[PDB]
Amino acid sequence: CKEALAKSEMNVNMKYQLPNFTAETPIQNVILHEHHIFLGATNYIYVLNEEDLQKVAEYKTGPVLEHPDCFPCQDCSSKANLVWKDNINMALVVDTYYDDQLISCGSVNRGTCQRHVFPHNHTADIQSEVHCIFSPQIEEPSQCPDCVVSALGAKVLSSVKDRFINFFVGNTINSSYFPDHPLHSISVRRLKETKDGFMFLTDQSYIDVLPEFRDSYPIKYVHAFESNNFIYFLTVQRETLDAQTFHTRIIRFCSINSGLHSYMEMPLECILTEKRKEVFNILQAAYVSKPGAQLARQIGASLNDDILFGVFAQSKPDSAEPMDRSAMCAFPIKYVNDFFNKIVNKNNVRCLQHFYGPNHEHCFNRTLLRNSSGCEARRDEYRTEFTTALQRVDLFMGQFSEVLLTSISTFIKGDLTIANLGTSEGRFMQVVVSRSGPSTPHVNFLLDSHPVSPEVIVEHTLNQNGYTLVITGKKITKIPLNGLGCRHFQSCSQCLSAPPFVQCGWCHDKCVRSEECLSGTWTQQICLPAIYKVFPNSAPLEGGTRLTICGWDFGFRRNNKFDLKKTRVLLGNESCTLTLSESTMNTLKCTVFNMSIIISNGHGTTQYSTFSYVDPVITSISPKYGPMAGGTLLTLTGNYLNSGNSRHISIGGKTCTLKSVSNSILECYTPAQTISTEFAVKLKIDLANRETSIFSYRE
Amino acid sequence: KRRNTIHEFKKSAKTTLIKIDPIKTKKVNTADQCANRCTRNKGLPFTCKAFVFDKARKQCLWFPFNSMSSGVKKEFGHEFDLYENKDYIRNCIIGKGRSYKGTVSITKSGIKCQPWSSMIPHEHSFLPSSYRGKDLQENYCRNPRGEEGGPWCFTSNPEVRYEVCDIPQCSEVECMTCNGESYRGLMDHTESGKICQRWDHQTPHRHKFLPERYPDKGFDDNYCRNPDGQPRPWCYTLDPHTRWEYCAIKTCADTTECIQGQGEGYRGTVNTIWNGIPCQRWDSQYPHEHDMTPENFENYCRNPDGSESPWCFTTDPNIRVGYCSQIPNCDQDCYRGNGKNYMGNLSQTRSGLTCSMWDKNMEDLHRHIFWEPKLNENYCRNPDDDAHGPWCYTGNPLIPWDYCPISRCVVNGIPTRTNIGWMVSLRYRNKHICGGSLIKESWVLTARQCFPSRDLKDYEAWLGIHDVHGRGDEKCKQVLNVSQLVYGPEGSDLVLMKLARPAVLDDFVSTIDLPNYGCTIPEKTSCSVYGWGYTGLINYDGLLRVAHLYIMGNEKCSQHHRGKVTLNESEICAGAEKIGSGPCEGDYGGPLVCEQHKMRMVLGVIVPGRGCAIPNRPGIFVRVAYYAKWIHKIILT
Repeated sequence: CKEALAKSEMNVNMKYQLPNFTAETPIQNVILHEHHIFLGATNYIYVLNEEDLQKVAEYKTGPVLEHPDCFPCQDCSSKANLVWKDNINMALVVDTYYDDQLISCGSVNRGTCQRHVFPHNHTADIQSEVHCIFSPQIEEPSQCPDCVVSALGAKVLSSVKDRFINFFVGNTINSSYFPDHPLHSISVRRLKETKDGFMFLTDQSYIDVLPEFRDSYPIKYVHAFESNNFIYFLTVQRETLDAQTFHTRIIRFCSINSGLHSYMEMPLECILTEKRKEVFNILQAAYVSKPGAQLARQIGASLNDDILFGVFAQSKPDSAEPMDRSAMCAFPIKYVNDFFNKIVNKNNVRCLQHFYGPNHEHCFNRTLLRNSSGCEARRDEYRTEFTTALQRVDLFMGQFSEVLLTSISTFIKGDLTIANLGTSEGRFMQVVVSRSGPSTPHVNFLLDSHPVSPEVIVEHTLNQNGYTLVITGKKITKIPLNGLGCRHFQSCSQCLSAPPFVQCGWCHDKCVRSEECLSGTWTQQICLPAIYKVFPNSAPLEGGTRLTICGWDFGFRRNNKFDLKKTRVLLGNESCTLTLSESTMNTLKCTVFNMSIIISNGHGTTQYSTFSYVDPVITSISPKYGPMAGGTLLTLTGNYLNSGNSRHISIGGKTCTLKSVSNSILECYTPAQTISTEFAVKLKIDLANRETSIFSYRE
Repeated sequence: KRRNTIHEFKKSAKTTLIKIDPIKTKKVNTADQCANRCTRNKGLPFTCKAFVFDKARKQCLWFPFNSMSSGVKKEFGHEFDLYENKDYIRNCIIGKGRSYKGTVSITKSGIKCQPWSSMIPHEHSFLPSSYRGKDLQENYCRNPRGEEGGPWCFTSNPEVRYEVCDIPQCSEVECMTCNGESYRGLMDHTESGKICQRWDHQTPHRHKFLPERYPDKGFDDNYCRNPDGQPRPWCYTLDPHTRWEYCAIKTCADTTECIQGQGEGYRGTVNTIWNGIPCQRWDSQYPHEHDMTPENFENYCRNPDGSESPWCFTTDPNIRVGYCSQIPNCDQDCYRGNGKNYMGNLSQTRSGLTCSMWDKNMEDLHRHIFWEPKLNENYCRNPDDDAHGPWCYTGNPLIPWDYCPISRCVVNGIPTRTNIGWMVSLRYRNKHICGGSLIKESWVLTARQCFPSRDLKDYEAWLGIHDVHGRGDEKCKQVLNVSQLVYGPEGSDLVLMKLARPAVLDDFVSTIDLPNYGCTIPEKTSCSVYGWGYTGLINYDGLLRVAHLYIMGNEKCSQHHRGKVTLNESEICAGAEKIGSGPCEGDYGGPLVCEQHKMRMVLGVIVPGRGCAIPNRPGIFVRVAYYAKWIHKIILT
């Protein structure tokens, strides 16, 4: 039996009270700074304590009244007419290069942002200072400089380059709203020292789709980061202007204050390939971090070589949504940089579809000096679109291929690395990552109905004090990365599979920390076999029948595998038969006066005192007379008739249809025979041949 | 019914045809429907040998002639696309060759074919009127009935009536290589005689390969390709029921340790994975059968499918694929500011140019400078022990030498009473942006952060003005184009401009002397800065505005920054007199000038950073003396 022992695996649901805070409105972004965590949520902003998990203060960008004549920060309080919209923060950043500043951004106010200051004595007040970054472009009102945040999609990266604050923003915008307000899909806003506006340094400082396709070609930006003086963007789009399919891409460009000079895009796919193929199209979340040492060997990198981890989900047929099927895939920065620079040949390179246009003179007769130029800024830049994609394999080998992962974060501990997966339902988990094999989730509990937001914050001071901040629906939670407990482990195998940093050990009854054994028998090296049930408990020393053994921890404890060859089963001196095909670490099969059974796995042994030496016997039948057609119930009696699995009761080679079998009474109906005389009945318990009282036919 | 036959046509991109001595256009949405019309019998009264469509035109036009027809002009028209009938191009036999249009009119016996219009010497020549659209030409032999024998014609020879023309099959010319992907030929027929559907189409198979998405692999109309690395090319079947079929082609006739690429072309006798588990041979399917076979292309770690790493099936049955990741793939100074200490194996410059011929380099260096009486030709090593790092001479006539990139360890403005010619107003887009300092008759310096553009035909220099655009003195203002700009050393963030023509000196305009290279500044030394830029006033009349500045050391700046900045010898700190006043936007590249005793001289350059003049907070400027020797070296040009 397998389901009867469902107590084997870790109890997937057990409730914990974590440091948590509830929001009145959905939360969009999160920022940590100086033991203060800032939460931009629907129309609101909050400040939260790092340890206390208490709202220090809050401020409202509440329900927004809009007037067509009204400008984003011009006074409009006296307006008695109008829309009643709601601002939500897609772009939130803390900057410290100039001063301790928060740049927040609302969705409705023409995508205009606001600036807030902190006093030194009190580094948490935000209502003290409010500052619109709203510079009237009297020079060229054709382009709105401070109109930055697109209401449809926004991804913002702030950085400090050449002693200026630079904002690389990728904005998804529909063609409908373009004439209302001119925006650019990808732009670089550089901060004025006066902190009152931005300047577009040149025309080539921005790149955006040609107007005709601004309805088609949906480009949604999902991540951005910086490495090796490059700004990378992970974003989804169609395969081509015609495909209507979807696939994600990496975008790199050189961060010169002027604008994007060397603009490259390359398509990324992650595939589950087996011997003698599932491709994940849509990226769900991403996170770049330093790798684990074992992972450093497994991927060929150093402890400082930065690796990007992406959650990829297969797209719906000609649609951007997934089928709730997700995987995690790793990409070293060195390999992707080299693929961009050297590996791809010349003729595969193409011109940008949405920017250049197929019927235009550049990619007619323009080429690249790929091998002889890298990040070089030339005024007649050539925007490139590689057609050769980069493929990688899921390191989990599809351990989550049936479920969707909504978010992901990573951290490391000694030689190993642990990923903080977030499930579409909101089932946060932590799992050790390794190419060795699938990893059991040492924590799997369900948090909330709402999905886990892609906004996730990690922190680990001193490699001792660690915790992650996770948003979900209207609640944020601080989950320490030091584990929660060892009690939930319900098998020695599961208990020992736990990472060393959580002190898990079987205390002869259940897994627990070392100090918590009253009995002092804490163990972390051996798995004593445990018997759940035996089917059945009676067999002769020669009688042989199918024997099912339900239990746990039968297999030899190896690092990942659990072998059955390193196990013996004995009926005292006699050894019970081993059927390794039907015998597992969980279940076993044998086919052989109360007696005990000793099962010795690769580490320990256990005795089961229920087996008995009996033999079925027969006393009488009823009745003795029956017609030619048969069909007569034989109230067969005896003892040990319920030992062993099966009984064959037949007369003249034709089965007496068995209706009921018990230890004391047996019943069968005779079939229609061919002669009418005095015959006996034959019983089989698969080895114990037994004859009974003769039964006479009539006609 | 309603059928499709463009799958039998060819296709060309961005082309159109014009016959000088000739054909009708109709508005049709689908060019495929037009091609079907052209094939469909009686559809066009003429013999539609080709078709042309333009999506922009949405116009459909058939040509009764091929591209091979004499007197036609090909025009490279992006919007127009050509669809040619491959039968005239086939020049071979498929099956019975029912629709054969070959321009062959000879028999195996070499007697000329009897014309199909003249019924002598044999009278079975009513077929030109019997069968419409079958394209039996004046004399060329066809298969009007699609008879199994092939193209047969009547002989003008009397004794023999008709004989089948010997015309080759199509498999004769199309050979095959083991890889298959390299092959790109003319077969468009599957192994069972089916025809490959249009790779541009999406019906009746909604496959994955998109020819524009995946170019470079011959994803043409219907010609067989090997995209998935099969031993043979295959194509999706025109039949909706048959998913895809292979293409029958006869075969053609007539290693290291380091890793190149991802191991595709690489072969290696090593077959041990990082786990150390070896791998079995390709013949031995043990433990679990592997699809790949040697006939498709030992027990080594190869890459038949061209994955990221070569993979060989581990002897362990549980692991299907193991990757030998231990393979190696074929793929700077500190505290030594003098390049003589390190032998830099670098033939490149910071700008990316290669070096020059070191013989003439040594000759010119010795002639120019005789500092001291070795190194290798064309390398990062330098003889002069330059503090800014190793460098190398360059062959560029404009610049003969460049550094080799190896890592080694006004707010509250008071207007000026008079005008000073040391300032240069950076004019781009016909307006001031930044301030520059005049060193020579043809040399200015400013900050690197004042150049949105890397070109020069847009910038402009305006000199000798007391106002923003010289609103006062139009009599003496001067305009000069920029001839060259040069970026400073690593982290210097300074640029040197030589103008299109040196400006003759005058009382107003002034060139400025340079600091002593080893000089140091005393604390609190008052100096002056000049600017046209932002001042915070309600109205900037554009007049030159002056401010006074005072030196402070690393400390008071650092506590004023509260540890924000860790200062360096490349930097000079100086702040105001506890009042709110300092450089801001529009003043970048402005000069800080000071005197030893009487002769005033530039010590600093206004650089953007850390806000505009926060009261009681000193500003940071470059050390001009940190580069004075380098400027003296570059002045040789």
